[PDB]
Amino acid sequence: PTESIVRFPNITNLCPFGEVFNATRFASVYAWNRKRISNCVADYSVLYNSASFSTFKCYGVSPTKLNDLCFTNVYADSFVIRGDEVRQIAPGQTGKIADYNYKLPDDFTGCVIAWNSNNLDSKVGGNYNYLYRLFRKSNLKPFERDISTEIYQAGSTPCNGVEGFNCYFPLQSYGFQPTYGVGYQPYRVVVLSFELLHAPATVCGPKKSTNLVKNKCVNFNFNGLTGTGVLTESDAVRDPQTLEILDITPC
Amino acid sequence: STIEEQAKTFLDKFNHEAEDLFYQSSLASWNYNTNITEENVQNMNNAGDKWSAFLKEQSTLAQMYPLQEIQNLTVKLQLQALQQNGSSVLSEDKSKRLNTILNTMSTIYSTGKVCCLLLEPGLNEIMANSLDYNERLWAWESWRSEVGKQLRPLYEEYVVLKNEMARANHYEDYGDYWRGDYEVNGVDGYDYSRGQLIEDVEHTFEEIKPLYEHLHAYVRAKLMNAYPSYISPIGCLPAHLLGDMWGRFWTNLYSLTVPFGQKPNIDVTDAMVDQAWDAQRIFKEAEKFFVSVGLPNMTQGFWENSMLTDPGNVQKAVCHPTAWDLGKGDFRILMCTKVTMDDFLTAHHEMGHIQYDMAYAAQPFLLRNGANEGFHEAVGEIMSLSAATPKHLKSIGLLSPDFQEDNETEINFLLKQALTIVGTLPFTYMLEKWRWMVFKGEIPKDQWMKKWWEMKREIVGVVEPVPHDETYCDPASLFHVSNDYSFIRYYTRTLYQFQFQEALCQAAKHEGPLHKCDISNSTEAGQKLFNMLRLGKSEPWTLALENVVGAKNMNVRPLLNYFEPLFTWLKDQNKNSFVGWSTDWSPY
Ligand SMILES: *[C@@H]1O[C@H](CO)[C@@H](O)[C@H](O)[C@H]1NC(C)=O
Ligand SMILES: *[C@@H]1O[C@H](CO)[C@@H](O)[C@H](O)[C@H]1NC(C)=O
Ligand SMILES: *[C@@H]1O[C@H](CO)[C@@H](O)[C@H](O)[C@H]1NC(C)=O
Ligand SMILES: *[C@@H]1O[C@H](CO)[C@@H](O)[C@H](O)[C@H]1NC(C)=O
Ligand SMILES: *[C@@H]1O[C@H](CO)[C@@H](O)[C@H](O)[C@H]1NC(C)=O
Ligand SMILES: *[C@@H]1O[C@H](CO)[C@@H](O)[C@H](O)[C@H]1NC(C)=O
Ligand SMILES: *[C@@H]1O[C@H](CO)[C@@H](O)[C@H](O)[C@H]1NC(C)=O
Ligand SMILES: *[C@@H]1O[C@H](CO)[C@@H](O)[C@H](O)[C@H]1NC(C)=O
Ligand SMILES: [Zn+2]
Repeated sequence: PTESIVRFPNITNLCPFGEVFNATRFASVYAWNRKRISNCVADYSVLYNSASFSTFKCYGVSPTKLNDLCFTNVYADSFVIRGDEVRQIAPGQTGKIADYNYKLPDDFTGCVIAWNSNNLDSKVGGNYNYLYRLFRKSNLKPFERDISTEIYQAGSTPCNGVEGFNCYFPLQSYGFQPTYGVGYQPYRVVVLSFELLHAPATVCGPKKSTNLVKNKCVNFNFNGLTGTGVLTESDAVRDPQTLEILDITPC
Repeated sequence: STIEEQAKTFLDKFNHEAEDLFYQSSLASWNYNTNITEENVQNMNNAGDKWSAFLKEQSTLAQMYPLQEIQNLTVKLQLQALQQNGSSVLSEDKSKRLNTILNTMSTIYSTGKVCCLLLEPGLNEIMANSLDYNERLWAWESWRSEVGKQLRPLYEEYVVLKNEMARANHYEDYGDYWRGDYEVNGVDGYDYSRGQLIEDVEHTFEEIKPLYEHLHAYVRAKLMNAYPSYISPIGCLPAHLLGDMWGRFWTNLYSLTVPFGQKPNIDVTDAMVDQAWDAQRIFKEAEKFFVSVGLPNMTQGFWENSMLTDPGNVQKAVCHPTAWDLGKGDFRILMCTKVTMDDFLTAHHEMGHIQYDMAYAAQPFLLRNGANEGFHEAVGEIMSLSAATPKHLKSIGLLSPDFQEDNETEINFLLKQALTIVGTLPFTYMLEKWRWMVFKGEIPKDQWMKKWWEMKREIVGVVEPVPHDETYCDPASLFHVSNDYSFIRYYTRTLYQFQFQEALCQAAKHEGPLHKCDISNSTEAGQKLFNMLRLGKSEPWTLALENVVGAKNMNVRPLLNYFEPLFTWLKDQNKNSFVGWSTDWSPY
């Protein structure tokens, strides 16, 4: 353990988190919008320390450690919900939002961010542009999206696409006004999901790569996996900068 | 599928959009009340019509689901509330006639001249401060002749139409329809019946008869000193000498009958003015009280949305004190606060109403109400009882740090509060009993006034100065009778109030008399109260009553325990004077 070398792919592209967090309009919860972010270096420290977020909870990853790792892909899903339903955006929950609108798997590996947005999208007289699904035939498999507006039938007799007795319109509208309580005021939510695979990593935290050494017992850290042992040119790690396979021998 | 599931889906669809229409109508009403103008009236009326039409349509839709199939006892409650077909059973012509009768009654009562000398403040000040026999008799008889005489045939037609409408809804009478509020079915060991409320009021009134007899004898003896030649030692109090037009409360009699007139009462108006309270600090103190008990804070929008002082000269506003529950997490208070003790106590009371509204906000829309009609004022009022004590005023900096209280002031305070609390129970009981008998059909149309005055003589101990024939309709003069309002809520409110006060005072481990008791800085009392507050209307009022007092039915023993030192002093004072009255004696 004479020295320590760390090697990440060289990326100098600032990651586009402004295009997700700072957006003119957010989509309704029943049909949320998903953005894939890749080939970027993500500074998660400013995101955590912006201190304007009501809720910042990371599930399955330490909030400080995720600053410095490598991930194959990141997905960001954004919508607007009511103040009291933000607690339903978490694995294992149940309600109107979780059952029919946005269902998260139990083995979640991402961070949920939510901040109050009563200044932007709530006006006197009501803001009836934000809807949510109220009736559905069955629950939602994790990360499933439904935009159908078919008439929901509760009784035995079918109805040919007309509202009436025992036939309802599935979607119902949030009404937003500035005088509402805190529980009913709008909240903007962004969910970040980190996906890992055997494919080469693309999104990585900010760290400076150093020159590699050989034939000496040094501590190595490649793409977030750390070990110790002599690196020999050829239990075997492929460094990302030059794509050379290296053997690790205990010292 | 099964009828239960269809009912659940229908209720889930209704609660949404019911909350929305209710919020819009309530906001329109608030805008009108805080800022009166021609334009706002149209918005208020439009929103009211929209909400009413929606409610009628949803009732018609809810009529489909048969109530036998549902077996949830909460879905069934919401459906029972929603399928209230009510007055629509009447024919269109009959409904038009009934609404015309009600509007004519309200119009004739609102504008009544005995001249020029309207009811308010022209006749109230005469009836409350004249101190002259002839003037009071003239005002009393003139108001009777001008208003009650003209309401006889309208009231008769009102009786017949309302009785037929109530019989149409599978009820025996209209009085039974009123008594249907105090009725819980389907729960074993907690059930109640409408035929139980006709009793359980006679019993509790038989319990407090001696205390009222002693108070009446004391008042008559102290009142013969004035009006020397118009009152008899054995007999009844003449009707117009009770300090009010109807004699509902006896408060105005206080200036005549004080036991120890030398000792002033506790009054902190000058203490408030000296420290320059800013009409907002009063609500800060109320919030401090309710926080110290253990109940939560006030919402952030309560302080900015609500208006707590008179808007000014440019903007006119009606500001009778009111607590507003607009829904969607919106709570407000309408008050024209001034620096007086009365405003301090009423701020406590309205803050109590708001604190009651916050508790059951999680319940569905149809179940956001007090357990019955008497639970809500009583919860509002025990807060003022706790806030009026000399200990509580002493803990704040407004009362003097070194205050020594003598039992003379205890007697003054007890008598002052008793002239209002137990002075109105016989009147409420007699009025509601007469209305129940009239609706039932026991009193023929030719014997209304004879039975009314016979009951006044026998139950209340009040006799008329001049005889009234059958053309007169005295009970129709009261605001509640002519404007279609129930009156048994004021009998049960005091009983529930004193039961709750005793339970909360015993839970907070207090020693001594009940009237010096205070529940601040007591978390267990607050928790016991909050357990009952959070139920809403979901559970039967008997169970909600048991969660605090520990007894299923209402009891009058705590009311007498509150007024025990006064009762002993009254017995000592009246050991010499006559107790009781003779029906035979009449002023003429
Ligand atoms: C979004 O806007 C805020 C406000 O100007 C800014 O401070 C922030 O850097 C922007 N981007 C992100 C990712 O928050
Ligand atoms: C960055 O990494 C790539 C990997 O193929 C390499 O070709 C290149 O020389 C490195 N340096 C710069 C400045 O791009
Ligand atoms: C009250 O209503 C009038 C309508 O003529 C309006 O001009 C005024 O601004 C209102 N007062 C408020 C909003 O405080
Ligand atoms: C009645 O239905 C509600 C849901 O609507 C449920 O929470 C409750 O447990 C049901 N009551 C009983 C006794 O099962
Ligand atoms: C409403 O009217 C219908 C008419 O068919 C009647 O059957 C029903 O009992 C009424 N609802 C009541 C009395 O609650
Ligand atoms: C909530 O109540 C506590 C209890 O004293 C108080 O310290 C705090 O300031 C209150 N907060 C709000 C927002 O009212
Ligand atoms: C109560 O007040 C009366 C008033 O005269 C007084 O005589 C008496 O000493 C006081 N105390 C008791 C215990 O009666
Ligand atoms: C309640 O507690 C406060 C907290 O200091 C104290 O100032 C006050 O005197 C107490 N009052 C009573 C009646 O216990
Ligand atoms: Zn009240």
